[PDB]
Amino acid sequence: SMTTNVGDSTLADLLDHSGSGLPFLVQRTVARQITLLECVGKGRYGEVWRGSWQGENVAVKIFSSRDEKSWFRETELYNTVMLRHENILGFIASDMTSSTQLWLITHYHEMGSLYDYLQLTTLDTVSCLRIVLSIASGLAHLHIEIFGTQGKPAIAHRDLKSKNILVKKNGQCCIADLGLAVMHSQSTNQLDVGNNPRVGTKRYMAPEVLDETIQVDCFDSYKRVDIWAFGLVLWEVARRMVSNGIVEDYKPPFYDVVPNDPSFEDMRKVVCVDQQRPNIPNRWFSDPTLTSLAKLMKECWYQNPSARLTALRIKKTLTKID
Amino acid sequence: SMGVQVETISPGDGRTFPKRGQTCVVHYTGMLEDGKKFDSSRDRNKPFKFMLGKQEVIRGWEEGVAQMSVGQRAKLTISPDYAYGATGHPGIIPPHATLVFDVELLKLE
Ligand SMILES: CCNc1cc(O)c2c(c1)/C=C/C[C@H](O)[C@H](O)C(=O)/C=C\[C@@H](C)[C@H](C)OC2=O
Repeated sequence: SMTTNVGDSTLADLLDHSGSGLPFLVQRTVARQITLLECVGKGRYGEVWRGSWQGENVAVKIFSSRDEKSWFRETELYNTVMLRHENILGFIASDMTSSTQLWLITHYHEMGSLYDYLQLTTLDTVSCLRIVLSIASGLAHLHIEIFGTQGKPAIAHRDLKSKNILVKKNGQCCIADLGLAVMHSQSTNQLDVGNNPRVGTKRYMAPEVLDETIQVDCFDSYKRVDIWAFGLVLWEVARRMVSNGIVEDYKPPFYDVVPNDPSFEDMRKVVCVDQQRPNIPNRWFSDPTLTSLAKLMKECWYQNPSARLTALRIKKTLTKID
Repeated sequence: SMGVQVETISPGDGRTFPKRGQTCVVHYTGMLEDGKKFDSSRDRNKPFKFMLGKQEVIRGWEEGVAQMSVGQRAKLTISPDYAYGATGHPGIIPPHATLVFDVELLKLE
C-alpha cells in the first residue's frame, strides 16, 4: 500500500509466538486502528462487525452493556491460556474505551455461522463428516488438559450451539464464544467458574441444567452438558446431508414442540418432564453415514450424564466413518 | 508529571521531542509494580510504533514519551487512571494497577 512502511507486520506476524492473541500492548493499538465495515451478527450479547486492519479482515464483537461479564471472561481466558487450534476461533485482541465500549477482535470467517450455513446449502457425506469431525476435534481440544509450560487447563464451553460455530473456507468449523467457559486443572483440582450471570442458550440446555440437578462444583458435569449440546448440533447438521435424493429442511432442535425464544419451563417440560429427544428421520436408516451419526447422537442424549461419551470418543468414532 | 513519573536512564538529544501527529518508534518492556513482566518489544526484537495524539496507547505511556527526546531511555511509572484504570485488562493487568515501563524513544516518523 501507499501507507506501507518497511517494518510493517501482518496480523499473522504479530501473532507469531503469552496469551492467545497479539502482544498485550499491541492489542489496544490494533483495535483502535480497525475500520468497521459491515454488521455480521446481532443478538442479546451485542453486535459483531466485519472490520479491516491494514487491508486484512477481522471480526469485532462489540458487547452490550448487559453482557459485559462475557467480555471479561472471554478476554481473561484467551489472555491467560494459549488457546490456538484449527477448530477454535482465533483470538486477536481485546480493548475497552471509556459510556464504555468493549471489543473482542477475532479472525474473520467469511463463510459465516454454521446456523446460517445450514440454511444456505445442503451437504454430502464429505462435507457433513468434515463439519462434525472438526467440531468434535475443537471440543476435545477444549475439554482435555495439557500439562507443561505449553499446556492448557481443561475447558468446558457451556453455550455450544450452531450459532456459536463458524465455518472456515476449507469447510471445517471452529468453535466460538468462550464467555461462559469454565476451567479446571487436575494439578490443583481448582475449578474456575467465574462470575458471569449469563446462562446457556435455553434450547440447547441439557436435562440436568433444566431440572437443576447438575453438580455445579464438578468440572466433569460441565463437559457432559457440552456433549448434550454437541449431539443437538450433530442432529441439525445431519438433517442437511442428502441421501437417496432426500434431505430435511433446516430446523433448530425441538422446533416442533417449543416456540421461538423458548422459556426455561418450555424446555424443562419437553426435555425433563416428557423426556423428548429430536426425532430421527426414517430415511437416515437407509444411509450408512446417517445411520452411524444417529447412533452417535443417541449416545450424547442419555438422561444420565454419566452414560454419555466423551468428546475424544466422538472424535475417534467420526474419524472411523466414511 | 501528572499520572506518569519519568526517570531518565540515558539521555536523548535534548532537542527533538515528539509533536502531535508524529509517529513514535520505541522499544518497551512493561511490568507490574511487583516486577512481573507482561510485554516487551525487546523480547521479540521488533520496535513498536504509535502516533502521538491518536490515543492509540494508554495516556501515561503517551504523555511520558512526549516528555522524552529522541534517543532517550526512561523508566515510566504510570498511575492506574493513566493506564488501564479500574477494569484493568482481564487476565493481564489487575484492577487499579500502577505500571512500570522501560521505554526507549528510537526515532520519530
Ligand atoms: C459473513 C461472515 N459472518 C461472520 C463472520 C465472523 O468471523 C463472525 C461472525 C459472523 C459472528 C456471527 C454471530 C454468531 O452467530 C455468534 O453470535 C457469535 O458471536 C460467534 C462468534 C463471535 C465471537 C465472532 C466475533 O464472530 C465472528 O467471528
